[PDB]
Amino acid sequence: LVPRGSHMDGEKAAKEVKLLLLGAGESGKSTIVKQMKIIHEDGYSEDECKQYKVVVYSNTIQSIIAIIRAMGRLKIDFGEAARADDARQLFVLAGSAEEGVMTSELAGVIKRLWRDGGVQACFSRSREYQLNDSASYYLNDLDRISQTNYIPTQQDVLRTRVKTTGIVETHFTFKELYFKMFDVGGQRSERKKWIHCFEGVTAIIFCVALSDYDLVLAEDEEMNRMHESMKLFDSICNNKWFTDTSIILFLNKKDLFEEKIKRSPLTICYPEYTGSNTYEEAAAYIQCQFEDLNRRKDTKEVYTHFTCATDTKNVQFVFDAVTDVIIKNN
Amino acid sequence: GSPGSEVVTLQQFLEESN
Ligand SMILES: Nc1nc2c(ncn2[C@@H]2O[C@H](COP(=O)(O)OP(=O)(O)O)[C@@H](O)[C@H]2O)c(=O)[nH]1
Repeated sequence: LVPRGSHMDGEKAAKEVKLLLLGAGESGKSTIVKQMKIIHEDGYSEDECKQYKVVVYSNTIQSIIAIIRAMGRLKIDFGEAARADDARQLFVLAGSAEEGVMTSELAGVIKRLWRDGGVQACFSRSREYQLNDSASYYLNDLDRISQTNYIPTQQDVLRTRVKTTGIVETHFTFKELYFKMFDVGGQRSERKKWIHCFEGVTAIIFCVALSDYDLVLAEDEEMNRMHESMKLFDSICNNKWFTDTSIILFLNKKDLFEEKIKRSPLTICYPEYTGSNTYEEAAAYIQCQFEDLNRRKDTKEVYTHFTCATDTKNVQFVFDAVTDVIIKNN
Repeated sequence: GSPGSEVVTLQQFLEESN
């Protein structure tokens, strides 16, 4: 009979790191949450992935519907008039996948529409109706995702878009630190919940969609998307709650920005910009636009990283560096 | 600084916090 050892086995309580995820809608917060699960937890099991099949189908249907309606508003004709019929069927069958089953009929409708020349002409003008950035991801792999045996891959789950109406808390561990991450997905909640969420914050991660720079101003806006993000970052960085908080800036969607800057001038977003329409200089300009909004004491600087939130290796690298920063400032 | 149960926007909360 060997007496059992200690229950702590020589370990002790893990130090807590409270992270606040902030940023405009579609900036990459949910993707960062999922990447934290993939990198520092166990990823997504097969059952969890199965639970996202309905979301994948809904995202795909909603994306193609957005494109068709945008054709309506922009006066873009179908490449072939028969597609009109398909369009009608799309709206008739749009609720048929809510049980995680995409019939061959709906799959064929979506395939024919996505292949049409007018639909593609409208897609190339996505900046004019702010089409979500995962539409083509699913619509170009329709064949794979439309199989009766389809199970969403990890990358598939990463690209899904789900409602984030409140403040959601997730946990992980890394370098013996216990991370409590709070995604502020919504614009409203109870005052006491705001207080509980902003209390004792170790660090903020603020996500910015770079590729938002060329989005057309919609009727529900008073300024363009990038400037809404800048205003939010201003209100956060200079609030009493965060006078001494470590502020990290994820200038995200750098891949889409790299592709867009080739053909869309940054002056669409910043009319005063006189620099070149090239990746590095335009990226530096946006970075300075955001960093100049920090009016805290000089010791309180902003830690900026360029990210592709959907790229697991890049997020792993960037978060490895952010953890070192947090340990330093600890 | 009304009651803790009043649903409020992030902007309103940041404002009253300052
Ligand atoms: N190509 C690319 N797509 C991204 C990136 N970040 C996010 N996306 C996608 O853009 C959509 C919105 O991102 P999401 O995390 O939901 O933003 P949130 O509303 O702040 O939570 C999602 O479909 C993401 O998969 C990126 O860095 N590069």
